[PDB]
Amino acid sequence: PEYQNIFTTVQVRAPAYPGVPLPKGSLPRIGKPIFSYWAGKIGDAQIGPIYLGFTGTLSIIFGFMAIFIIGFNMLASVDWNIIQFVKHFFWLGLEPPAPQYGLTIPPLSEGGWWLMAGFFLTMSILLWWVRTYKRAEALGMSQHLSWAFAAAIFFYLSLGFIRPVMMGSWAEAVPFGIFPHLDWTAAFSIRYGNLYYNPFHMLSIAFLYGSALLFAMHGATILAVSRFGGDREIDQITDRGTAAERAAIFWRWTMGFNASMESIHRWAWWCAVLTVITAGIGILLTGTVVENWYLWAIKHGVAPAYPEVVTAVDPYAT
Amino acid sequence: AMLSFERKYRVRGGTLIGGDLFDFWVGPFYVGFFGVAGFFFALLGVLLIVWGATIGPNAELQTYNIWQISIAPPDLSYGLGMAPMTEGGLWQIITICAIGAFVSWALREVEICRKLGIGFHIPFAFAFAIGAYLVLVVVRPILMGAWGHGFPYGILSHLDWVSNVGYQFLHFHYNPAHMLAITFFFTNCLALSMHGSLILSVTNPQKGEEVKTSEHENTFFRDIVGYSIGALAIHRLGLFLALSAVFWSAVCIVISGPFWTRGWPEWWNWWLELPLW
Amino acid sequence: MTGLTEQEAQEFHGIFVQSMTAFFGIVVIAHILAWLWRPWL
Amino acid sequence: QLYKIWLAFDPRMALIGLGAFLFALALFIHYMLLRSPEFDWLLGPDYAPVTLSAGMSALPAGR
Amino acid sequence: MSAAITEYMDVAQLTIWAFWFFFAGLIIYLRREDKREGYPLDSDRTERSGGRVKVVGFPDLAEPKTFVLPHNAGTVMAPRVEAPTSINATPVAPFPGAPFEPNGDPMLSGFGPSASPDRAKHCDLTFEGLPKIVPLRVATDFSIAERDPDPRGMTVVGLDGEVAGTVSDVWVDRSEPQIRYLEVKVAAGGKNVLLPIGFSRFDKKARKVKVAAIKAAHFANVPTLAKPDQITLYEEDKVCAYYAGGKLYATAERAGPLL
Amino acid sequence: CERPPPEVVQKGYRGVAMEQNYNPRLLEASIKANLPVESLPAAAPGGPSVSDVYENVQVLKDLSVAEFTRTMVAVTTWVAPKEGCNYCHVPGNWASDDIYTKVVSRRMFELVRATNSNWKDHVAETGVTCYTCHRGNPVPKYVWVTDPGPNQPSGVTPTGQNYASSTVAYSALPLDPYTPFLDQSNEIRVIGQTALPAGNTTSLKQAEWTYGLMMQISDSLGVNCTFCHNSRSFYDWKQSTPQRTTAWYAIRHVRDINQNYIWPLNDALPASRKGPYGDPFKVGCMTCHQGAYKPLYGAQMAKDYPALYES
Amino acid sequence: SPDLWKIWLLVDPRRILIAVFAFLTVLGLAIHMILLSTAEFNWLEDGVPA
Amino acid sequence: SPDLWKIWLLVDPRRILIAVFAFLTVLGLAIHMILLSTAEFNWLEDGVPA
Ligand code: BCL
Ligand code: BCL
Ligand SMILES: CC[C@H]1c2cc3[nH]c4c(c3C)C(=O)[C@H](C(=O)OC)c4c3nc(cc4[nH]c(cc(n2)[C@@H]1C)c(C(C)=O)c4C)[C@@H](C)[C@@H]3CCC(=O)OC/C=C(\C)CCC[C@H](C)CCC[C@H](C)CCCC(C)C
Ligand SMILES: CC[C@H]1c2cc3[nH]c4c(c3C)C(=O)[C@H](C(=O)OC)c4c3nc(cc4[nH]c(cc(n2)[C@@H]1C)c(C(C)=O)c4C)[C@@H](C)[C@@H]3CCC(=O)OC/C=C(\C)CCC[C@H](C)CCC[C@H](C)CCCC(C)C
Ligand SMILES: CC(C)=CCC/C(C)=C/CC/C(C)=C/CC/C(C)=C/CC/C(C)=C/CC/C(C)=C\CC/C(C)=C/CC/C(C)=C/CC1=C(C)C(=O)c2ccccc2C1=O
Ligand SMILES: COC(C)(C)C/C=C/C(C)=C/C=C/C(C)=C/C=C/C(C)=C/C=C\C=C(C)\C=C\C=C(C)\C=C\C=C(C)\C=C\CC(C)(C)OC
Ligand code: HEM
Ligand code: HEM
Ligand SMILES: CCCCCCCCCCCCO[C@@H]1O[C@H](CO)[C@@H](O[C@H]2O[C@H](CO)[C@@H](O)[C@H](O)[C@H]2O)[C@H](O)[C@H]1O
Ligand SMILES: [Ca+2]
Ligand SMILES: [Ca+2]
Ligand SMILES: [Fe+3]
Ligand SMILES: [Mg+2]
Repeated sequence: PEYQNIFTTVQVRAPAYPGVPLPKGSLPRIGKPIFSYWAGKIGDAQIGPIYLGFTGTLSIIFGFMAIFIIGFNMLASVDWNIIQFVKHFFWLGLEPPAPQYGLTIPPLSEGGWWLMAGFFLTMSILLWWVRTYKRAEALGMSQHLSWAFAAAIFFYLSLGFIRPVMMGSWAEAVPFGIFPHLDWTAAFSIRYGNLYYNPFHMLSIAFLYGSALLFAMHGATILAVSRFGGDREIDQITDRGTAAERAAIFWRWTMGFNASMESIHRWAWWCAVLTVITAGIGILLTGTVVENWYLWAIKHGVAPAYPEVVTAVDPYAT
Repeated sequence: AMLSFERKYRVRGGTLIGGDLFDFWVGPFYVGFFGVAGFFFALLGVLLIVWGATIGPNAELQTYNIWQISIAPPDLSYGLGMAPMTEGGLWQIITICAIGAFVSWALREVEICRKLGIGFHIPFAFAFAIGAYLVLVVVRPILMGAWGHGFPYGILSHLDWVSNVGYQFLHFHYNPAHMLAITFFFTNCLALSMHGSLILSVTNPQKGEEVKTSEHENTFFRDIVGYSIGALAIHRLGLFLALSAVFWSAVCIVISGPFWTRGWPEWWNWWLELPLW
Repeated sequence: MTGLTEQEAQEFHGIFVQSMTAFFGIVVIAHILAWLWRPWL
Repeated sequence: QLYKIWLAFDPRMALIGLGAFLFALALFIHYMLLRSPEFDWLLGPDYAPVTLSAGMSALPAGR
Repeated sequence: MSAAITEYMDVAQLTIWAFWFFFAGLIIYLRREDKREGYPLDSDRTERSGGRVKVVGFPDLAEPKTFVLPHNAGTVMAPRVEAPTSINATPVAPFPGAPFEPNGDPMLSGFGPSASPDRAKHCDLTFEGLPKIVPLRVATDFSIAERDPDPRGMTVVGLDGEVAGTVSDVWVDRSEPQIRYLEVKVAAGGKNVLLPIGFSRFDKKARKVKVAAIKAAHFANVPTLAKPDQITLYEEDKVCAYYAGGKLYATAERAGPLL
Repeated sequence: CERPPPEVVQKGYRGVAMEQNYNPRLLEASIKANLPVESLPAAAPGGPSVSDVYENVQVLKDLSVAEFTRTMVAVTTWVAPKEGCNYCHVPGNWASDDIYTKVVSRRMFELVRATNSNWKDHVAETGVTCYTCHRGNPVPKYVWVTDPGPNQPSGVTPTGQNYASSTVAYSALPLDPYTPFLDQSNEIRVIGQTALPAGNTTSLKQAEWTYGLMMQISDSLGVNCTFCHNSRSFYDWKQSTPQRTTAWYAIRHVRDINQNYIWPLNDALPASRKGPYGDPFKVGCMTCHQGAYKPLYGAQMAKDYPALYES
Repeated sequence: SPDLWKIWLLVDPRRILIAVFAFLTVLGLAIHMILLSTAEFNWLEDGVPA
Repeated sequence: SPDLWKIWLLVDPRRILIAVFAFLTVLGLAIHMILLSTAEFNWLEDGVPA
């Protein structure tokens, strides 16, 4: 077939690019850059260098402390048996404080470690946000990434901090574990009457689905016009080439309207950002202003009614 | 009406079927053979859905509420045969129209790709979404042995179907392909936000600055995560993540009931029963 | 084209049958003993 | 004079195309027999279904 | 405060309605951003009105934004007024929405898949101001990876299998190191022409570069470069568009239909 | 990895996906592992009465001697076929209560008679038999004790969860739902029954405990959640199935069995019939059901034995 | 050994110091946390002194 | 063997050192953790000395 531009057939090697010079007074980039042949098959071969500044160092230190605390408690939960740690690893977790503790600090194994892991992880994520902001600022770039990251952080904070504080219970928060936080996700929906009927959950899914739809659309579009240099989107934004024109014309002929080479990235940015924005809102509304989402849907005429082919006598109505 | 640069691209030919018979545009749309077929596949399917909403599950429950409209598949007792129109047959007809419309849309995209001389990545990518729909309404119902296993056509009713199918395996989060598909969905959304941010931040930089370069783009994510995939490869990755998410989602649902009937957490007992522990 | 001549194919397929028929022979006796052990039809 | 198929179809694609189709069709038909309990040979030659007595039902009540 | 706004209205219902108003504004904003290119539309509505009715749809166009180019390459306005460009084609029928048939040799018409806009007659530049797409003979620090074959010396083969030429040099992107063009020494004439990597399918075993877009004879008409060691953005579009025209024009059956 | 198609039982409206999926071969093996015992031939009518002949009969007083002997032969096959009558009797002395198995089995007769006579909201004319739990074993195979979970460091309070357990069908949910719900009577409902908050302070953690119990219930009956629920509204009885009503009574029936019949027998029972906490081997779901929607797939054995019903 | 000074010709002291200090810190945290997780050696909850 | 010094001509001396030091530390940590997991060999929870 024609070259689909999925894999780089013949790779080119040049001296490792140190990166665009940073403003005077900044720390140097660390790591001697290396080239990976298999990374260069699908993408760029160069690995490194990385900028590890003051903010990134604090984020790493805070982040390791949170991760070490979680993994230590997982190991303690299997009574230090490293073999049983591996067997049950997906099922292990650092679990939030018990319901009777409210918002108070409980003993270490009764939620105290979870609070420390939650705080340290939150600090590292917040410090990582400052790092993304600083890296864009140091390059003279706009702060689109840090805004989008802040939106994801808003959802993350809603899950583990803001909602538990609004409910006055750390027991509402997410366990630090693979299957445990899936159990939390299911139990959250079950507890509050079928999160499918949370309209912001509906919106979050529409944007999550749209993110995959848009990136599939945009990813396929750019690859389809990469024979014209469509991958070089800065060129196509400042100097519209035939790649941008054919990309826009394809979609206009397909669905009657189209974006531009720049505006497609605004559609992409907002679709992904709104996924976590509406996710955060839906979480914050649940249990605070809505107790049962299905019953809220019934009140607002959202839930469909089915013919009664099966029913149960209510034993509490005796 | 065309874009100000579009007229030089409105060329004759490149059709798969039809030649010059339907080779024309209606407003912005290219029609072609599969535009005619697809439009009247969609038009019939949409009208039948409206008709399905007009009679409802029954006259008492019939509603035009857009959230509550639901065209339901047949009862499982009808097997893989055809059901009466008011007992799931309308759903079967709409499903056929939907397949006709979706495939015609993909084939119309192929003809547009031929006209423009571009790669066929978009129709190929769209085939994955069509394949996922085909798995849900054709492949899985056939493997289970009844058309009633398909999801109902209703904005909220098909969520009740998803909910109940998930709880047919007592904890659907433990489905391994489901976990893989979600990971791809979540990573794709993260990659999309990153790619949207980087392009926007480079072409719309701080005030008083010129448009940045591809060197800035590589440097930015090298400065953050120590690696930059590249301007071309991020689109490979985005396509790969989105397509893998749908492929694994199709796998996760087609193994849920045809190739696995137990609760999904129990599937992990192969790992728990390894003699190492 | 697969980068070999007419002469090479004669001897490659000449004993390819030999490796095939020996592998089939082990397969057949394996099924015969399996049948003579417990029939499956 | 039936060679003409090989002047319009490459020997290599057809042979690989034929093999993939024939293997897929054979797998499909073998599966269909396994689908039918009458032709499910994996149950054994002397397969006897479990006898149900005293009001037993294999399946719960349906709809 | 409480969750119930009225007997029926509640906070969640208010929140979802608030999103719909924001989302409506966001869609209006995004559509306006979409319309910074290609608007007002080329329409018969404008043509019969003598230009008195500009076709923009809804929402209308945004005020022009400013792109300041690096290295004093200039300033472009995203919504810009563009002079009409004549098309080397004629309508195949007189009804609206009818397609056009290219005039003359379709591969040379500059219409349809072979059409391209006139980009700036300046080379794309690296961050240091050097031309970005250059041959390997001027980007001396660049090299082909050891595990991959060197394209130089490979036989270039057209869509029909006939030999079109040989690969003299490889043009690389000096910003993101990768191949973008293959300089082909045309067997017929000998004049070097560029071949985009997107139209080149490598056969590593046979040391052949297969170009399905165009025949071997079509290589003689590939647009040539002004300077031998660099390519402008305008020339890049001209070269890529020419090969793309072959996907529809090179062979008569490529026009379709299949059946 | 299983081979399609499964045997599907639709229980709800079309398109609601309230269905039970059964692997035909897995179902076949389960049925073969849950076959009933053929009833004994009916005893000869008339004859001497139990009260006239036997001294220490406190439960089966209303029986004829022929029916009483038939019952002892039946329970021997049902409970101790490999041990005979001497498992529950002092050798030579039929009326002696000097062995714990006789004290327990007398109480077990009351358990069965009460179940078959007063818990028909659950056992519904099918009833139970000593075979239903014991299946020819003196110790029923599927019993439960209060689970301490995995061993923990002495200074670590157990979470009771986040550990792969078959009790919750190999999820990480709270692995001991028997103790709060099938022995104690902790509230199972967690879902608020109003659209807007109205005082339901139930924690999300309590939902995980209910989820754990329902995982055990579904595994015990070999069914999924839609056997009793429309998952779009777990709370709603109107959208539930009749089996949810039966399961509601079964929970109370199990609580009565454990609190009023098994727990008072703890002192008679030896240490081997007790868990780490000291509680006796207790009855849950899967003690009778053993992975089937009805014990022995609805086989009707109790109706042939008049000794298994209250007078 | 009298020549145990020669390892530093093989490994960078900067790297070896960062790794050692990081490892010793985590090990110190882990042992302290094991003792806090042990009721017989948790010096904060043992109630001593009363 | 008298020529057992010949291994390091093929394997780099630095990379083997990093390998053994890390492997032994992990092995030592794992064995200690496994012993702590046992009631018989947990020296912190056995109550000896009283
Ligand atoms: C139900 C009753 C019987 C039974 C009834 C039948 C009947 C009836 C038939 C078979 C046939 C077959 N059965 Mg049976 N079979 C049963 C149980 C089995 C079991 C088992 C362990 O249970 C096995 C392993 C088989 C296996 C087989 C195969 C030997 C054979 C299918 C041929 C084939 O696939 O060619 C397709 C695959 C090919 C590769 C064909 C090759 C030809 C092409 C031109 C080669 C091209 C090569 C090229 C490189 C392409 C390669 C492929 C691609 C790269 C993918 N049966 C049961 C017990 N079985 C069929 C047969 O005899 O065929 C000869 C047949 O008619
Ligand atoms: C459980 C019983 C006791 C207890 C029993 C012990 C025992 C036993 C030990 C400790 C040790 C420590 N305990 Mg204690 N400890 C207890 C309770 C506490 C509490 C508390 C809040 O209750 C705290 C904060 C501590 C804290 C500490 C640390 C001071 C120390 C671990 C340091 C380390 O890991 O370095 C690792 C990190 C590094 C970076 C190592 C690097 C080495 C240094 C920092 C670098 C060299 C410095 C300088 C250059 C030297 C120059 C030399 C010449 C001058 C040139 N313990 C309880 C009450 N504790 C350990 C100790 O004393 O080690 C010093 C130790 O062996
Ligand atoms: C638009 C919404 C989507 C989104 C967006 C998003 N995420 C983001 C961003 C954005 C815009 C970032 O800018 C930020 C980023 O950096 O991306 C590359 C990020 C990010 N999203 C991430 C993850 C993530 N995002 C998710 C989701 C999403 N992100 C949404 C779908 C999820 C999911 C689905 O669960 C995950 C898991 C990270 C990769 C990154 C934020 C990184 C961060 O905060 O790091 C904190 C650091 C730690 C907790 C660990 C530090 C400790 C080390 C492990 C110690 C040991 C090793 C050590 C580093 C060795 C070297 C030491 C040196 C001293 C030598
Ligand atoms: C595979 C990766 C992702 C993807 C990719 C993708 N989608 C695509 C494409 C691609 C590459 C297109 O090229 C094509 C397109 O042109 O998009 C603008 C498309 C498209 N993806 C669309 C939607 C869509 N994609 C989805 C998903 C995804 N698309 C994946 C996540 C979803 C989800 C997750 O729900 C939706 C809703 C359309 C906007 C468009 C295809 C338009 C089309 O086929 O038009 C013809 C049909 C009609 C106009 C109407 C047909 C009506 C029927 C006859 C009756 C109704 C039947 C239906 C089953 C009713 C069900 C209703 C209930 C579920 C509420
Ligand atoms: C004779 C006669 C009258 C016949 C009838 C008329 C006929 C046959 C018409 C044929 C067409 C048909 C069948 C129409 C009927 C069905 C209708 C009305 C379809 C409308 C089209 C449609 C399905 C629209 C849905 C669009 C929706 C809701 C979502 C799509 C996803 C989405 C949010 C896209 C917005 C972002 C955009 C525009 C992406 C496209 C896009 C991408 C992805 C780029 O990467 C890119 C790169 C560089 C430049 C431009 C672009 C670009 O435009
Ligand atoms: C190298 O590392 C070693 C080997 C040493 C240890 C590694 C161990 C491992 C392998 C650990 C693995 C951990 C895993 C797999 C964790 C998985 C975690 C998951 C999936 C988490 C998912 C979601 C969790 C969320 C959303 C939690 C959010 C919590 C928040 C936001 C809590 C914030 C809490 C705060 C701010 C506390 C506030 C209270 C203040 C006052 C501090 O309290 C005193
Ligand atoms: C009338 C019929 C029954 C008889 C004769 C009977 C007899 C006994 C005996 C003798 C024991 C003690 C066995 C031992 O400890 O070695 C026992 C224990 C037990 N039985 Fe039954 N039983 C009967 C019915 C049931 C039923 C219907 C159930 C289930 C609801 C049940 C559940 C148990 C349990 C849980 C124990 C404790 C485990 C044990 O100690 O063995 N039994 N039974
Ligand atoms: C794994 C699938 C299941 C899930 C997720 C599930 C979920 C739940 C939930 C959340 C509740 C609490 C309802 C409320 O808060 O008002 C509940 C109660 C109940 N479930 Fe289930 N359930 C499952 C399986 C079953 C099955 C198979 C049955 C029938 C055998 C059953 C019978 C009941 C009954 C009777 C109640 C009410 C108990 C009471 O009020 O005391 N459930 N279930
Ligand atoms: C539906 C999506 C697109 C797929 C296209 C194919 C659709 C279905 C193929 C048509 C098959 C029709 O096959 C026909 O089905 C009906 C309905 O089950 C069968 O009818 C049979 O079962 C139904 C219910 O199961 C009974 O009410 C009826 O008494 C019995 O005869 C016919 O015996 C069979 O001849
Ligand atoms: Ca103390
Ligand atoms: Ca000790
Ligand atoms: Fe892009
Ligand atoms: Mg938990």
